[PDB]
Amino acid sequence: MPESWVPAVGLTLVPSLGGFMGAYFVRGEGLRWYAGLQKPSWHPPRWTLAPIWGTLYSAMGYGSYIVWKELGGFTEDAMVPLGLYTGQLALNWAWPPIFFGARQMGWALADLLLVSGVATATTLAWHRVSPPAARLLYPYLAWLAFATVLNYYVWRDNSGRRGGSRLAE
Ligand SMILES: CC[C@@H](C)N(C)C(=O)c1cc2ccccc2c(-c2ccccc2Cl)n1
Repeated sequence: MPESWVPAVGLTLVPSLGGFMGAYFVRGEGLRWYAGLQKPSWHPPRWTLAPIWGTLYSAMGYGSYIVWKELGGFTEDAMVPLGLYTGQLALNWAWPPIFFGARQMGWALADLLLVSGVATATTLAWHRVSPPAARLLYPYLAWLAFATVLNYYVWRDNSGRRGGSRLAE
Protein backbone atom coordinates (compact mmCIF):
# COMPACT_ATOMS: atom_id res chain seq x y z
CA MET A 1 0.00 0.00 0.00
CA PRO A 2 2.50 2.65 -1.20
CA GLU A 3 2.16 6.01 0.56
CA SER A 4 2.62 7.90 -2.71
CA TRP A 5 -0.01 8.18 -5.44
CA VAL A 6 -0.41 4.64 -6.79
CA PRO A 7 -2.01 5.89 -10.05
CA ALA A 8 0.56 8.55 -10.90
CA VAL A 9 3.33 6.11 -9.98
CA GLY A 10 2.26 3.19 -12.18
CA LEU A 11 0.99 5.42 -14.98
CA THR A 12 4.30 7.28 -14.82
CA LEU A 13 6.12 3.96 -15.00
CA VAL A 14 4.24 3.09 -18.18
CA PRO A 15 6.33 5.47 -20.37
CA SER A 16 9.27 3.56 -18.90
CA LEU A 17 8.43 0.58 -21.10
CA GLY A 18 7.99 2.54 -24.33
CA GLY A 19 10.83 4.93 -23.49
CA PHE A 20 13.14 2.12 -22.45
CA MET A 21 12.43 -0.24 -25.34
CA GLY A 22 12.09 2.80 -27.59
CA ALA A 23 15.53 4.35 -27.13
CA TYR A 24 16.92 0.85 -26.68
CA PHE A 25 17.23 0.99 -30.47
CA VAL A 26 19.62 3.95 -30.52
CA ARG A 27 21.40 2.45 -27.51
CA GLY A 28 23.28 0.03 -29.77
CA GLU A 29 22.14 0.65 -33.35
CA GLY A 30 22.74 4.34 -32.66
CA LEU A 31 26.21 4.03 -31.13
CA ARG A 32 27.21 1.99 -34.18
CA TRP A 33 25.51 4.08 -36.87
CA TYR A 34 27.52 7.02 -35.52
CA ALA A 35 30.57 5.22 -36.91
CA GLY A 36 29.08 5.62 -40.38
CA LEU A 37 27.19 8.93 -40.44
CA GLN A 38 27.82 12.01 -38.31
CA LYS A 39 25.54 11.99 -35.26
CA PRO A 40 25.64 13.82 -31.90
CA SER A 41 25.96 10.32 -30.46
CA TRP A 42 28.74 11.93 -28.44
CA HIS A 43 26.14 13.04 -25.90
CA PRO A 44 26.32 11.01 -22.64
CA PRO A 45 25.06 7.47 -23.45
CA ARG A 46 21.43 6.66 -22.67
CA TRP A 47 22.93 5.61 -19.35
CA THR A 48 23.29 9.18 -18.07
CA LEU A 49 20.72 10.76 -20.41
CA ALA A 50 17.83 8.27 -20.19
CA PRO A 51 17.35 9.53 -16.60
CA ILE A 52 15.15 12.07 -18.41
CA TRP A 53 12.18 10.09 -17.18
CA GLY A 54 13.60 10.07 -13.66
CA THR A 55 13.47 13.85 -13.36
CA LEU A 56 10.21 14.29 -15.25
CA TYR A 57 8.89 11.43 -13.12
CA SER A 58 9.49 13.34 -9.89
CA ALA A 59 7.79 16.45 -11.26
CA MET A 60 5.00 14.27 -12.64
CA GLY A 61 4.22 12.67 -9.29
CA TYR A 62 4.05 16.16 -7.80
CA GLY A 63 1.78 17.62 -10.49
CA SER A 64 -0.50 14.58 -10.47
CA TYR A 65 -0.86 14.78 -6.69
CA ILE A 66 -1.95 18.40 -7.08
CA VAL A 67 -4.46 17.72 -9.87
CA TRP A 68 -6.24 15.02 -7.87
CA LYS A 69 -5.91 17.05 -4.68
CA GLU A 70 -7.87 19.78 -6.47
CA LEU A 71 -10.75 17.87 -8.03
CA GLY A 72 -10.73 15.82 -4.82
CA GLY A 73 -8.23 12.95 -4.58
CA PHE A 74 -8.24 10.17 -7.17
CA THR A 75 -11.81 9.56 -8.32
CA GLU A 76 -13.89 8.85 -11.43
CA ASP A 77 -13.03 12.43 -12.37
CA ALA A 78 -9.29 11.78 -12.19
CA MET A 79 -9.62 8.55 -14.16
CA VAL A 80 -10.47 10.58 -17.27
CA PRO A 81 -7.13 12.51 -17.35
CA LEU A 82 -4.84 9.86 -15.87
CA GLY A 83 -6.46 7.19 -18.03
CA LEU A 84 -6.91 9.12 -21.27
CA TYR A 85 -3.26 9.97 -20.71
CA THR A 86 -2.16 6.36 -20.28
CA GLY A 87 -4.21 5.12 -23.23
CA GLN A 88 -3.56 8.02 -25.59
CA LEU A 89 0.12 7.94 -24.67
CA ALA A 90 0.23 4.18 -25.18
CA LEU A 91 -1.12 3.94 -28.73
CA ASN A 92 0.06 7.44 -29.69
CA TRP A 93 3.51 7.64 -28.08
CA ALA A 94 4.14 3.95 -28.84
CA TRP A 95 7.08 4.82 -31.12
CA PRO A 96 9.24 1.69 -30.44
CA PRO A 97 7.31 -0.22 -33.17
CA ILE A 98 9.04 1.87 -35.85
CA PHE A 99 12.22 -0.17 -35.38
CA PHE A 100 11.78 -1.04 -39.06
CA GLY A 101 11.81 2.64 -40.05
CA ALA A 102 14.51 3.48 -37.51
CA ARG A 103 17.01 2.69 -40.27
CA GLN A 104 15.70 5.63 -42.30
CA MET A 105 15.89 9.40 -41.82
CA GLY A 106 12.32 8.90 -40.62
CA TRP A 107 13.84 7.76 -37.33
CA ALA A 108 12.76 11.25 -36.24
CA LEU A 109 9.34 9.70 -35.69
CA ALA A 110 10.61 8.84 -32.20
CA ASP A 111 11.07 12.41 -30.99
CA LEU A 112 7.97 13.71 -32.75
CA LEU A 113 5.90 10.83 -31.36
CA LEU A 114 6.98 10.80 -27.71
CA VAL A 115 7.14 14.60 -27.75
CA SER A 116 3.53 15.16 -28.82
CA GLY A 117 2.41 12.04 -26.96
CA VAL A 118 3.29 13.08 -23.41
CA ALA A 119 3.15 16.79 -24.19
CA THR A 120 -0.16 16.91 -26.08
CA ALA A 121 -1.79 14.22 -23.94
CA THR A 122 -0.75 16.03 -20.75
CA THR A 123 -2.00 19.35 -22.11
CA LEU A 124 -5.56 18.13 -22.66
CA ALA A 125 -5.36 15.72 -19.73
CA TRP A 126 -3.62 17.45 -16.80
CA HIS A 127 -3.21 21.10 -17.83
CA ARG A 128 -6.88 21.03 -18.81
CA VAL A 129 -7.92 20.76 -15.15
CA SER A 130 -4.83 21.81 -13.19
CA PRO A 131 -2.72 24.65 -14.69
CA PRO A 132 -0.25 24.67 -11.73
CA ALA A 133 1.10 21.21 -12.56
CA ALA A 134 1.72 22.28 -16.14
CA ARG A 135 4.27 24.62 -14.56
CA LEU A 136 5.99 21.73 -12.80
CA LEU A 137 6.27 20.11 -16.21
CA TYR A 138 7.18 23.32 -18.04
CA PRO A 139 10.91 22.46 -17.55
CA TYR A 140 10.19 19.39 -19.71
CA LEU A 141 10.21 21.43 -22.91
CA ALA A 142 14.00 21.37 -22.74
CA TRP A 143 13.82 17.60 -23.06
CA LEU A 144 11.44 17.87 -26.01
CA ALA A 145 13.89 20.21 -27.70
CA PHE A 146 16.68 17.82 -26.75
CA ALA A 147 15.48 14.86 -28.83
CA THR A 148 13.71 17.01 -31.42
CA VAL A 149 16.84 19.07 -32.06
CA LEU A 150 18.87 15.85 -32.12
CA ASN A 151 17.11 14.50 -35.21
CA TYR A 152 17.12 17.96 -36.80
CA TYR A 153 20.89 18.05 -36.38
CA VAL A 154 21.38 14.66 -38.05
CA TRP A 155 19.32 15.65 -41.08
CA ARG A 156 21.21 18.91 -41.61
CA ASP A 157 24.44 17.04 -40.90
CA ASN A 158 24.27 14.61 -43.81
CA SER A 159 22.11 16.94 -45.90
CA GLY A 160 22.20 20.70 -45.31
CA ARG A 161 22.97 24.03 -46.96
CA ARG A 162 22.21 22.85 -50.50
CA GLY A 163 22.61 25.03 -53.59
CA GLY A 164 25.61 24.56 -55.89
CA SER A 165 26.50 23.83 -59.51
CA ARG A 166 26.17 20.54 -61.40
CA LEU A 167 28.74 19.40 -63.97
CA ALA A 168 29.40 22.17 -66.48
CA GLU A 169 32.20 21.18 -68.85
C1 LIG B 1 20.94 9.09 -29.56
C2 LIG B 1 21.33 9.38 -28.10
C3 LIG B 1 20.12 9.19 -27.18
C4 LIG B 1 20.15 7.80 -26.56
N1 LIG B 1 20.12 10.21 -26.12
C5 LIG B 1 21.38 10.58 -25.48
C6 LIG B 1 18.97 10.65 -25.57
O1 LIG B 1 18.98 11.52 -24.70
C7 LIG B 1 17.67 10.12 -26.05
C8 LIG B 1 16.79 9.50 -25.14
C9 LIG B 1 15.56 9.00 -25.59
C10 LIG B 1 14.69 8.38 -24.68
C11 LIG B 1 13.46 7.88 -25.13
C12 LIG B 1 13.11 7.98 -26.47
C13 LIG B 1 13.98 8.60 -27.38
C14 LIG B 1 15.21 9.11 -26.94
C15 LIG B 1 16.10 9.72 -27.85
C16 LIG B 1 15.74 9.84 -29.28
C17 LIG B 1 15.65 11.11 -29.87
C18 LIG B 1 15.31 11.23 -31.22
C19 LIG B 1 15.08 10.08 -31.99
C20 LIG B 1 15.17 8.82 -31.40
C21 LIG B 1 15.51 8.70 -30.05
CL1 LIG B 1 15.62 7.12 -29.31
N2 LIG B 1 17.31 10.23 -27.39
